[PDB]
Amino acid sequence: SEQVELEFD
Amino acid sequence: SEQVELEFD
Amino acid sequence: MKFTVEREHLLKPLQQVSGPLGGRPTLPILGNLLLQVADGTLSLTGTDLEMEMVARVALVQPHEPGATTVPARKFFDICRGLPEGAEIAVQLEGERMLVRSGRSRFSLSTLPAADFPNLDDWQSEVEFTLPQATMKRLIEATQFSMAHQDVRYYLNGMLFETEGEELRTVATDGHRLAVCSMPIGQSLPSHSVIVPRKGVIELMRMLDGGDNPLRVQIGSNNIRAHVGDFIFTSKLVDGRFPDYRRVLPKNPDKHLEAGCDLLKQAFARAAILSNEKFRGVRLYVSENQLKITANNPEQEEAEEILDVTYSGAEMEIGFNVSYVLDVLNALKCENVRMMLTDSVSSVQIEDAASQSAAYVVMPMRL
Amino acid sequence: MKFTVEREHLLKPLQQVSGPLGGRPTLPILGNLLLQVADGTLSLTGTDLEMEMVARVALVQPHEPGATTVPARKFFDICRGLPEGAEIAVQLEGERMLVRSGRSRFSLSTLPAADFPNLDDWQSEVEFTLPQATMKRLIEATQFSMAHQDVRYYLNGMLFETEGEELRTVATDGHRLAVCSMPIGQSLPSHSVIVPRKGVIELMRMLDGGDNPLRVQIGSNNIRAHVGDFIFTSKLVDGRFPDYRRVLPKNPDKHLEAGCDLLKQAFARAAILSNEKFRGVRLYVSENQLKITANNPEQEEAEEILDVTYSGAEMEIGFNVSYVLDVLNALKCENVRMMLTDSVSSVQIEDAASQSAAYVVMPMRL
Ligand SMILES: *C(=O)c1ccc(-c2c3ccc(=[N+](C)C)cc-3oc3cc(N(C)C)ccc23)c(C(=O)[O-])c1
Ligand SMILES: *C(=O)c1ccc(-c2c3ccc(=[N+](C)C)cc-3oc3cc(N(C)C)ccc23)c(C(=O)[O-])c1
Repeated sequence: SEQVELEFD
Repeated sequence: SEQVELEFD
Repeated sequence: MKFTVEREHLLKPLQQVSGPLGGRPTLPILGNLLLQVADGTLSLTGTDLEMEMVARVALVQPHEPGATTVPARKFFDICRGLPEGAEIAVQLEGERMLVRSGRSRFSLSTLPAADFPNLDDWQSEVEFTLPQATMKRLIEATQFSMAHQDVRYYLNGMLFETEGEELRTVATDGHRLAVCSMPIGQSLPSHSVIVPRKGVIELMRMLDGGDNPLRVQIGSNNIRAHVGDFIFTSKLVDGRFPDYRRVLPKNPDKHLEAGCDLLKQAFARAAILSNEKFRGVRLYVSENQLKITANNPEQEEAEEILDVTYSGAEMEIGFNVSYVLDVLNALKCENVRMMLTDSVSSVQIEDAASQSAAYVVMPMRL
Repeated sequence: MKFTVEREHLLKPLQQVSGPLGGRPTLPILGNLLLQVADGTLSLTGTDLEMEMVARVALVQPHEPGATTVPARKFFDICRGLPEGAEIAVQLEGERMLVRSGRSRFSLSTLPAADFPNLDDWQSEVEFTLPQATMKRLIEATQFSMAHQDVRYYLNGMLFETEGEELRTVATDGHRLAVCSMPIGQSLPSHSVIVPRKGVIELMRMLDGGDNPLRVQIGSNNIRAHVGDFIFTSKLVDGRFPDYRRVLPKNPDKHLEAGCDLLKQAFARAAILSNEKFRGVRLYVSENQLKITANNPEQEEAEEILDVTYSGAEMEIGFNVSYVLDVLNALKCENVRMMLTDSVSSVQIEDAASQSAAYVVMPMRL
């Protein structure tokens, strides 16, 4: 994805 | 007409 | 084409010439500004095919002749976004124009200067000069009465009329009219032209420092205004503009005078409970008293009573409150005078202390 | 019901309680304010079913008990439209509420006070007090990072968390996060609740008393804030709010520090030539130097070079420039610090002179 998503684990 | 029109003619 | 100009010498010009544009042009080229360097001068031009705004900027730093067109909004934002005092170097390189200031660099897409649409040449038939403050007053006093998208094209603009030593403006939308005249101090031939509304607004907006004089040239199909280092040219609107003298009430038998602020505020409060779409309010005039009422579909009602100076028979007359407020807001004065006849005839409103401007508002039946 | 109060004592209350009103809801009663007169007090309530704003106005002039609901916008406009220092008399008469001031009279349509929707009763589990300025800082520092209409409901709000003697707010939309913590000098039990987005804004808007104390009460499903003579209550959002600690970069091997203004202005100018919808910009970090680049579909490019303090391996990393600018705009400080790891991992940003607030922004693959 062009925008990386926050990884809350 | 509720609003009267200006009469120039 | 190359030039280097201080940010502060480019900002106003860029903002001004971008006036006729819209950010959402119907044609790519109309979204660009034509830049031309020649004989120590940088010329900037913006257009919408109906009118054009040109700015001339003296080039005191080294430069090279040439021309091109670049996106107006982007170029303006770049210059405006640079720090105060920044030196803006520009260099044309074919399909792109480079811009550099400090270590801030940009490349804008261009379109051939030959593709830029310019108005056809014309000849001036009338010419006069006046203080910007005067032209600004003439326009601001009447512009709100211009029609917007009326099938009667000649109403979607403002009449500029010269007579004797006076310049007069007239605007009307069939429901209300505004007229203002001011002495120019020079003998002029009787002439009359209609400036398209978009052009009126653009002109009004180029009038900043009341001091500097304004030079106006009127042709058979164009009008041009020279303001400082700016030159505005617009096509004219065809058609027979109505004669304001014919809507002015004749032999008004009813006269009212009242404080402008009190009147305005009373109409403003009453408007709150007027029909959101039709905005009708009723005026009841009687012995030195004015009663303003308004009601809406929810059966809510407002009533304002004011002490006024009134002479004539008692009467009820309706009005679109927005039209009345427009006049009162345009009249930034102490007292207002109203001249009436019957319940369905024109009402003339003016500053009780000045006849330079006059307003006519047709009532509503109710 | 009857009361008479000075305009200046009614203006702010009316403006504040109208806050939760959409201004065009699909429910007539929700467009009204509940007015209640009892024991020397006029109470005004506005609601949108999820939250309510209550204002209490002492009644020093004669009055009579009772209650009703009237159109919020119209009543406010009428009161604000009256002259400064005006005395506003109100008298309920069935399906209409009359309003009189001087010779300005109004009649508003009412709806039964019994029809007014009130939130259900609840019990407070935790409460503390703090300066309005502190709560205001906590919200303003993070509110821009809340999600808007995410399917993940818990993100469409702000986490309010008490721990030790600190109150912390956290907001995130999955792309960026903001966290702020402030000590309040009161031993507090560990707790966390999510305040609905609209509720966060309404709360932020009732804060204007600077050092004036704010009282907060948190229940299992509601939060309440007592601000002077205003009481704001909102339902809470269910769900597990993410743990900000988990998105903070671990063992950052790259660190950058630069002036906030210069950084902000450089990103601002570069943004001009970034994709209008994706807003991507590229950052290149090298020894004491930052290069920011941007390009759009028209092949236009912007490049900014800045002197910065940078330690770590050279690297290129992409970002949505609006997210970066939001952070820089929220920080009202001299220098900013950035901690990074790799090109596709979290980047932490903060005021180089304060750790009270921290921001995390996820890059974009460019
Ligand atoms: C979003 O636009 C996007 C993000 C990442 C990638 C991508 C990969 C995604 C998922 C993977 N696994 C589940 C194993 C591996 C990926 O490997 C990649 C390798 C490269 N190289 C070597 C240049 C680039 C991108 C990815 C994609 C994608 O479309 O590949 C898209
Ligand atoms: C607009 O809504 C509107 C304006 C006027 C009238 C109206 C008349 C219109 C045209 C007429 N002629 C061409 C002869 C005569 C009219 O007479 C009227 C008489 C009254 N009375 C006696 C209360 C009221 C209105 C008119 C109308 C309309 O619909 O009648 C509408």
